[PDB]
Amino acid sequence: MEDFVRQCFNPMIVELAEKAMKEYGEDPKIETNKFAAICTHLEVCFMYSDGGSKHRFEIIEGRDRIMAWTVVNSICNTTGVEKPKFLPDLYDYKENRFIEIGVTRREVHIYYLEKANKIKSEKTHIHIFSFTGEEMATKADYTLDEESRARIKTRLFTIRQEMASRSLWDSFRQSERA
Ligand SMILES: Cc1cn([C@H]2C[C@H](O)[C@@H](COP(=O)(O)O)O2)c(=O)[nH]c1=O
Ligand SMILES: [Mn+2]
Ligand SMILES: [Mn+2]
Repeated sequence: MEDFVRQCFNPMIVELAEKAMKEYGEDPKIETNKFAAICTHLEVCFMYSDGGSKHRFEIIEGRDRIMAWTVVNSICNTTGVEKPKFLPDLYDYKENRFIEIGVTRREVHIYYLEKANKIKSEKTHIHIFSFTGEEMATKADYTLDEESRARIKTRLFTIRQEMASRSLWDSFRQSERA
């Protein structure tokens, strides 16, 4: 699994993921499924941000904490949007709302409710993806065009397929907890 991550994700993504885990006191070489989940999530976030107009999205995930909240607070101050309690993943300039992205090894609906329950904030939009082609977004508003979405969904299947061809999928798939 460690070798899989290092081969399938780019070095920038792998460095951010390694850093995030170490910040929690976890070793990417040991909690290898979490390493892969974090990389996959980061990758999805970057793809989503590249999926509309140039400049449509501000990326929040992947920034250090200080720069993250600088972006968030600056956005809230300039748009008067409500200040979220937790850092979201992106801001959508066109819709004027924060986005929370989830990638799940379980099922799209359960993860959606878990995110909803954490968020509280009425405004932050939630969009969940799975590795089996499903998606789920607040008020069935999927934000991006279906071709952008299809590229994310396809990339996640392609990850799943690679993990399975290395016999990594079964363990990965059962590693996410409520
Ligand atoms: C906020 C947070 C996320 N994560 C992981 C869970 C997900 O795989 C990934 C992204 O989280 P997010 O979906 O809340 O943006 O980071 C942690 O391990 N610890 C944390 O404190
Ligand atoms: Mn995040
Ligand atoms: Mn997220």
